[PDB]
Order: sequence, then structure tokens, then C-alpha cells
Amino acid sequence: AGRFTKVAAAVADSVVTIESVSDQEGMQGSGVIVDGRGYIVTNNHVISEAANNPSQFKTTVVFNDGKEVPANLVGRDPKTDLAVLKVDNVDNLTVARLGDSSKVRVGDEVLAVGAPLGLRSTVTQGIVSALHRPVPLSGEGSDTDTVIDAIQTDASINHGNSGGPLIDMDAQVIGINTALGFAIPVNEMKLVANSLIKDGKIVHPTLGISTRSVSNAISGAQVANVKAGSPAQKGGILENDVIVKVGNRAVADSDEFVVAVRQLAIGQDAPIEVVREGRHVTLTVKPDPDSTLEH
Amino acid sequence: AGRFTKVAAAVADSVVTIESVSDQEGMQGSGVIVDGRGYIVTNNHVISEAANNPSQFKTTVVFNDGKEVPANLVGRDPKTDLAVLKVDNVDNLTVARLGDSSKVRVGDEVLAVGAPLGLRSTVTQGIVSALHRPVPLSGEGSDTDTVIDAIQTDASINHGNSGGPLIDMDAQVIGINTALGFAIPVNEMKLVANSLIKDGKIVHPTLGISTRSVSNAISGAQVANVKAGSPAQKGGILENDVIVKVGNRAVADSDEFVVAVRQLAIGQDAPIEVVREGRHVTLTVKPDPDSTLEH
Amino acid sequence: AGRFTKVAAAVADSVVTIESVSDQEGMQGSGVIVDGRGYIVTNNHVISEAANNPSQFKTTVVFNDGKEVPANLVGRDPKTDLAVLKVDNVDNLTVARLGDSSKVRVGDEVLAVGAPLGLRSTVTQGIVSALHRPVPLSGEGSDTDTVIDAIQTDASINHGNSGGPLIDMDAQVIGINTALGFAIPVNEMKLVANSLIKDGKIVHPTLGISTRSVSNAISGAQVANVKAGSPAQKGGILENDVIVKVGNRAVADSDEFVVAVRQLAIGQDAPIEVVREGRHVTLTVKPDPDSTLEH
Repeated sequence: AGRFTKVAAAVADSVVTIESVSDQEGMQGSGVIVDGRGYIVTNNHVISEAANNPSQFKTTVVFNDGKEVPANLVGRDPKTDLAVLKVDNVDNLTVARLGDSSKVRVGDEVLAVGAPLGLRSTVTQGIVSALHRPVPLSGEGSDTDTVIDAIQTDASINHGNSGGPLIDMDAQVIGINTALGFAIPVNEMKLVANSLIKDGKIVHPTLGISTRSVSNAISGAQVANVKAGSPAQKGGILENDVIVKVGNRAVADSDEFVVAVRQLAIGQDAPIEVVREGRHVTLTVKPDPDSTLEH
Repeated sequence: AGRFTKVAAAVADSVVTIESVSDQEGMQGSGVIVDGRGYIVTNNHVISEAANNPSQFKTTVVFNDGKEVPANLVGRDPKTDLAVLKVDNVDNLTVARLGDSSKVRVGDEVLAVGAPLGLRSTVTQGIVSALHRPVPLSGEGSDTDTVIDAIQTDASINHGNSGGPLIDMDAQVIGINTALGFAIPVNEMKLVANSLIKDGKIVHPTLGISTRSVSNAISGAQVANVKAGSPAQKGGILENDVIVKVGNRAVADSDEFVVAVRQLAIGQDAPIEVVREGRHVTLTVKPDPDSTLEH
Repeated sequence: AGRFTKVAAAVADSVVTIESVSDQEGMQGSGVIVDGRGYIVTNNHVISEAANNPSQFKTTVVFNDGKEVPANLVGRDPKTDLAVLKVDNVDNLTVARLGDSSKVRVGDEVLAVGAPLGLRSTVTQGIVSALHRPVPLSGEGSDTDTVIDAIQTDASINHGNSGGPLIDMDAQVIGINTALGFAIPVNEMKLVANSLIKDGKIVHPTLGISTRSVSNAISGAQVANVKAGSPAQKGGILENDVIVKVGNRAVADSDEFVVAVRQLAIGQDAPIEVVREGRHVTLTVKPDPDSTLEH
């Protein structure tokens, strides 16, 4: 048997099909079994429409055997395109051996596995092309768009393997596919899922700036608007200031800015380096939470 | 030498260039030698225009040595995008070892080989991503479009390897490329070719329904039109009925419907499962042949 | 460690980031260290804008360690999309082991390496799909477009690995990436670079014809215009003549014509085969240099 063939076969039981249907519409995606109690991680875009209109939508999980089981939404994070589902009392569930995204290196061979019984399902092969690559992601519906610090791959990520796992050559999940190919790393996923499972919510830092990218001789995220009462207006950030370092992550554009704000601690003090009218200023800002009552 | 390099070299003699030229136009594609008598299988789109206008077009086969030999059309099937050519009295022809498409598994490494002396020829690599995947295919010219139950691959199928073979790691033809990558499986090809060689024609079942896809909570192929005298109008199929199983192949959309009708036996009785006004009806239809005089 | 992972790691020190910036703009690409004196080969499109407007642009080379060093343009060839840069007094430079593009075969596994510290950098994997494939290339700015006799690959060539090397499985540069994937072969690069280093210029043959492609029953490069005083008008080439062989390279279209003219010797006599009004004429032309004073 093939080396790639042995690995895809070893994980197909852990990959499931997610089907959300209404009276007149239906969406479909893939997901992965992470916990034996019945916890299934997928993307947020796949189920976005079951959550914004639950009175008319119903979500079911189809396993490798064709067994179709109703599912309930545990929690969802539109800012990491992640989501957790739960099926109840289902047994003999083959859980996925999750790996460490910190040991992944560029050039390692991977497999973007989709759900075996999915309609347009796909199993693609490639390598890890880049690590810690910010990527803009379009938010489905009322949801907000976001930027994620992702694992890039030349394996094709598409509608047939989105929400399924990025698998290494030891059959371990090192990322979650999102729909040249980008994946949400497993180390961020294990953290988002723990909070989504225990609380039904994940709280993320906010500063209150909108940014546009700039690249010349002076490069980073240029300020478009500072909100009133925002931690940024209190910290001294001004319109048309250029941010080049947030906390300790240097920032090359607006996309890396979004990623670096999420890496800050809420309510702790953070250095923010700015170039204003040709002078270097290092300000200090305390990040607010995006949902106070839930923090 | 490379593992992929050894395999592409072992099959290049069996892959040929097909050149169809008129006074002011010229098409080009790839093909494969399947029989030592000089039988060459290609796609139907490649030669479509030599067959609909033969008085002005001429088709020649260019071998690996640059030897250019006139060719004649044995038969063609627009519904499987397949076609057979014959060169006469050419000797020392290296025939392709044809494999079994039923032993192919997802994740097996493949090679989409094009014709060595072709203009924009390409040799691409990848894996088998999906099996038994219906795919719509655009029919060139007066020809009809069709849907084929195909082998999907992430190896790029394009103008430079269409009509050439999908090769496994034992240098065996497991499919015929058609122009993310789809291939006509060798087991369907061996059957279509046998009929095209012995009869110059292949007869396929027809029922007389036009279908549009639907996906909601009730999913399959919805009836748009039933022809008069069609086996479907006789079997009781009605407009706005939803087909979910044809024969014994469940049907998820209009594309799988087209594929499942071709799997029925002509003149034999076939169960057809339909959901009408929220009620489940199982009808019975006898498939007609698309060409009576030839059946 | 992975087999592809070991190879990309072994060459990352030789691959550098090239950054050209003005007051309001900035371009970025990749390059490769070919000589220990500090000679760096990239594409011409990457630096095109530092050369046409040098009073406002500044080019710097960023190494694997983040060490940022100013760079100077040695020479550039818009017709092979090649360019040479020089950094001065930098030591401990890890040079790339350059290979032989004449020993490369179709199906050999390759890696399209980009600059590690580049913004949108990518490391892609694939195989050599075709050899000696002419490809049109769009010239940036005032520069002219060209056609190059290239190494085609299914590894994705993009903004993140353009100018970086095409690497074989022995970690040797067999080509230079240019932005389904095409690369400038190392054997042409070693020649262009030697002239660009020693002279700051490369002189290429010209004949003075503009050509459009034609394919029918008679195929090659059709003449659109012959310039006055051009070696072609002196050699007898006429408008609406069809060129099928230049020197000893047969020509299938206008793109291979461009490639074959560059293979001729300047000031030497060359056979040019033409089909005119259905008759075969073999003319004789002496190629001029594109820059006389520099030849």
C-alpha cells in the first residue's frame, strides 16, 4: 500500500461530515473528532448559518459508517474560524491523535483530508510551505472577517476538505483546514476549543484601531480611525500614525497587526511602537476584552 | 534516477500525439496505445471536430520517434469523452500495460502523462483524491455535454496531458485524463473501447427526464421535463418529482442522476425512488436505448 | 526529518530577500548567492523599477539572519528575466552549489524555494513537467516582453519564490524561478551572469521581424513586419512568409521563433526555412547585435 494511502486510511474514522439544512438551503463541510465524549471541531464558516438562524436550521454529523447523528453547537469563534460541536451518547468513536504545531517545519509532507462520505470531498497532498503566515479570511454572514496566523501549504484546500484536518506523516493533526492552502494550527485550536467547551465563548483583546497597510522608506500598519473610549485613544495613538511593533511582535502590515493584537494579554500593559511625522514614539496601551461581561 | 522519473520514461512510448488539421485550423491532444494492432484511445473532445467535419479535417498520430502516421476514426462516445483511433501496418508498437481501476485507493500516487512530442505537453504528479466522483464535462461542438463517474486527482490535468493516461506507481494505466483533475477510469474505458472497436458505436440507456439539483430537508434530482413517449412518462414520473435512488445507486444531485441512468440495463426493469408532495413513491421504468437501430 | 525538509534547510542560507523601496512604493522578491565575492542573481522584473528610476529607489538585500545590507546593480537582461546584484565586504556567505540543467529529466522532484524572511515567501514542491518549453514573459515597465526556453514544473511559482532557485534533490540549483510553473535554466543563467558581471551588459542577436503564430496544413511563425535595414529585409524575408526553421531549431510558433533567434551567432550566416505561396524557400540571414557599440 502507498505511504500516503496508509495515512489517509488511518484518520478517516476521525473525520466526519457536517450537514446544516433548512427548508430551502443546505451547507456542508468537514470536521474532526478531538474528544471521546463526542466533541467535534470544524470551521466557523461551515456552521455560521446554523448559529445566526437556529430556528430554521438543523445540523447533523455523518460518520464514516453512514450513521447520521444530530449535533448541537457548543461554541464558535469567528476570529479564528473555529467551532465545536457535540454529539451525545455515540460510542466507539475513534479519536484523532493531535500533534504539536510547534514542531512542524517548512517542507514537511502533509495531507489535507476531507470527510470520506462528503459530497465534493477531497484528499490532497503537499508540503508545509510557510509557518506563521497571517492570512485574511472572509467571515460568512453577519460574522466578521478576521486574520489568522496560519500554516501555509501547497496541498489544495477547498470546499471538500475545509474543516478537516491537516495531517502529518505520523497521522497526527497539525492543523485544521480552512477555505494557496492555509490551515489553522493545532496549538491555537487546542486553546480555542478548551475555552469554547468550558465556557461556550472565547474572549479576545481589542484596542480600537482600524488600520491600512503601508510600505515605503520610513513600513507597517497605518491608523485610519481611533474609536472614542478605545484603549488606543487613551494610550495616545493618533490618526495617520504608523504601527511597526505591537507587544513584542513586529508588524509588517495591517494583517499582522490584527494577529499581534490577539496575542496580547487583556488588562495588562503593552508597548506599541509608532512612527509619527518621522519620529519614533513608543506608547503604552491596556487591551480591553471584546466581551466584558464574559471575561 | 528518480522514482517518478523511472515511471514516466517507461510509458512515454505508449503515449502518442494526435493532430487534427484543416485548411485554417488545427487541434492537438494526447492518446495511448492499448492494442498492438494499432488501436489508440483518446478523448472525444480532442477529435470531436475531425468527426463532425471529416471532409475538411485530417487526423495524424505522432509517435515518440517523430514518425508521423495517418489515422482513422474507429468510434467515439461523447457521453464518456472517449474515442478510438487506428493506425495501419505500424510495427514495433509498445503497448501500455492496462491496470484495474477497482484496486485504486485514495492517496495513491499517480502521474498524468502527456505526449512527449506534443507542443504544450505536461507530465504532472499528484495523488488520487476521490473515487467515483461525478463530474460535468463540456461537449465540444454539436456534441452533448455529459457527466462521468471519475477518478479525481490533484495532479494538474490540462491541454498538455488530456487524452494521455493516468499512471500508477507500477507504470499501469488506471485512467484516461480529460480536460481539480479528473480522469475516466480504465475499467469503463476498456468496456467503451471494446464496443467502439467491434461496432463503431456504444449504446447507452435513456429514460427521458431532464433534472435540476435540489438540497434541503426532505435531496436529489428534481424533474424539470418528462418527454412524451419517454420511458419515464410511461413509468409514472411526473414534473417536480424528486429522484433520490435510481436502480440501486442513491442520487444526491442531477450529476449523479446522469451517471446512474447509464448504469442501468436496457430493456430491463429498474426501481426509481421518488419523493412527491412529501410522500415516498417507488416507480418502475424500462430504459430505452439511445440508438434503437444500433442495439 | 523530512526528505524535502532536509533539502530546503540546506539552501535557505543561499536564498536572500531583495527589497527595493522609494518614498511611496516598495517591491520585494527573492534571489540566490552564486559567488562568494557577493554576487546575487535574481529576476529582472523584481528590480526593474530600481533600474529605470534609480534616483528615487534603493535596493537592499536581507540575508537569513536579518542582516540588511545595501546592494548595487551589476547588470540586467530583460530578455532572459535575469539580473545580478553585488553586496560589498559581506563575509561568511554560504554560496549555492549550482547544478547542470542538461542532466535534468522530466519527472524529477524539485523545490521552488523562496526567501525565508520574505513577506509572502513560499516553499513549494513538485516535479519537472517539461524541458525546453518556450514561455512568454511580461516585461515590467519600460522593459520589453520576451520568451524564454524554460523548465516547466507543477510546483507553484509565485510572488513568494520568484527569483529564488529551483532546487533538485541533491540541493543543487537547476533553475531560477520566474513569476503552471516556469524557471530559467541554470545553464543559461550561468552564461548571462558571466557577461552581466564582466561587462554590465549582454548582447543578443536580432533579425528585425515581427511574427504571429499560425497552425494549419502547410505551421510556424508568420511574418507581420520586416523592418527597413533589418538583416531580414536584406536576407529576402518578405511579409506573410511562414518561418518553420531558424538556424537548426525547428519553429512551431512565434514564441519558439523568439527563442531560436537568440540561439544564433551574431555576424555569422544562418539558414532560415520559409514557406511562401506554397513553395519552400531556404534563405540566408546574418544576425545583427541588439547593441552594436557594446558588441
